[PDB]
Amino acid sequence: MFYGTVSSPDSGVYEMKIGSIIFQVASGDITKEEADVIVNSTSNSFNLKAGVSKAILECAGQNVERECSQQAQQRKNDYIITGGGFLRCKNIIHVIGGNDVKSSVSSVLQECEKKNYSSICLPAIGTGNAKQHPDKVAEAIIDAIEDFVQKGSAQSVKKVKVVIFLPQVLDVFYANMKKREG
Ligand SMILES: CNC(=O)Nc1cccc(-c2ccnc(C)n2)c1
Ligand SMILES: [Cl-]
Ligand SMILES: [Cl-]
Repeated sequence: MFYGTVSSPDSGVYEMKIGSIIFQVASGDITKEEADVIVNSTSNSFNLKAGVSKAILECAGQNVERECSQQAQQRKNDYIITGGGFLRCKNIIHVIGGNDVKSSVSSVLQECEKKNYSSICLPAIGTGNAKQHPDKVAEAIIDAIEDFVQKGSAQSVKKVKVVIFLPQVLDVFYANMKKREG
């Protein structure tokens, strides 16, 4: 009831509509992207510096690292929202890589509607240090977006892009898109 056709608008980029949202995947360095929100896949202490989290915390800078540790000591958080630091975004949302990926993406979408944001960029959450399987992660990310659209919750959010470090993981996302296509 929601899926459009899969195509390639630019070299190495693949896209399809999911209701009112354009869903895109590409390989590359997420720290070079511009979006209202960039997502970090981190540990339950919000201080992982390995895999994509290393690059995100290094490029964001020490004020963002300090925001993370300040919030982590205040309460038990499922995820935290910080400034963008020196990344090209308005906020970073730091999710726990080992948590249920569908739940994490649903939370990101809801927080972006609360701020009237239009664009999101995320990694293949959980496929690094957490060692969740890439097929299960792709299925969960796309299921979260489908549920958000089905409930009529997409109003401000218009574009969700997954920028993936390993080309072999991109291939798994593309196959999942083709399974769903209208
Ligand atoms: C959430 N997925 C990952 O963390 N995946 C993953 C796997 C292997 C390496 C990297 C990575 C990314 C940027 N910088 C560096 C030094 N390493 C990322
Ligand atoms: Cl991870
Ligand atoms: Cl990734």
